[PDB]
Amino acid sequence: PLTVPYDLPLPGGVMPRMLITIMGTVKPNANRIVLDFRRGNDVAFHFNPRFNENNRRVIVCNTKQDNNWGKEERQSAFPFESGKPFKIQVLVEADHFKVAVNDAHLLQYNHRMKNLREISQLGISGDITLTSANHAMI
Ligand SMILES: OC[C@H]1O[C@@H](S[C@@H]2O[C@H](CO)[C@H](O)[C@H](n3cc(-c4cccc(F)c4)nn3)[C@H]2O)[C@H](O)[C@@H](n2cc(-c3cccc(F)c3)nn2)[C@H]1O
Ligand SMILES: [Cl-]
Repeated sequence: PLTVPYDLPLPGGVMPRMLITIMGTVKPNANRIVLDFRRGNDVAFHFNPRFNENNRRVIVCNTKQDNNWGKEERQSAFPFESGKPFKIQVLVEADHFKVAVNDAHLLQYNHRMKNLREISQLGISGDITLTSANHAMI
């Protein structure tokens, strides 16, 4: 029963073997979900499921620097469903972020902003109810 948008502190930034876990329910008639791994006002990793982009479901990933978006990465595999519970797991590794949804691998996003110690906040927003958010070293 967390309030969305929710800011999860990542003190000391991210590092290899850090695992972030987000639990919630997609609202009925959802349009999008956003997880923003922020470096101050910049976004090192934007993970953005879209439920109705031109009548299709897609995952868009990108990086924002100085208010401008970089080149998009796109994935047709879409494990979310309107009205249903979900579990997002983000594993940080030396070269990328690895994302799994409902315990199944979804995608990898290579680090563009390499100073991992400065990625100190995760913003969770969009058309969801949020149950829990945590991070641990595994
Ligand atoms: O890159 C990632 C960004 O994407 C843009 S949408 C982007 O806009 C571009 C404008 O030039 C293009 O239109 C681009 N595009 C679409 C197509 C295309 C081509 C063919 C068919 C078809 F279908 C589609 N080609 N190119 C769009 O993806 C979102 O607004 C933005 N964002 C989202 C949020 C945000 C939202 C909610 C909460 C929150 F916290 C943040 N805050 N910023 C972020 O997610
Ligand atoms: Cl969109």
